[PDB]
Amino acid sequence: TTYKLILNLKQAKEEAIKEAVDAGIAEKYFKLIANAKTVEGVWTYKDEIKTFTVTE
Repeated sequence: TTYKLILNLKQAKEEAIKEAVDAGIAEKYFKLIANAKTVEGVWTYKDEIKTFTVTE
């Protein structure tokens, strides 16, 4: 399914999307860019709409 990511650090917010039934696959990408763009924070994911979010 079309997943949605939102990375938070302070002000600017980054986005990411991944279409796949294997939720674990999206987090891999979400963490792929979250690690490439972001650094580290509180990782969370919603099942109601398949959306990953991080807060620093």
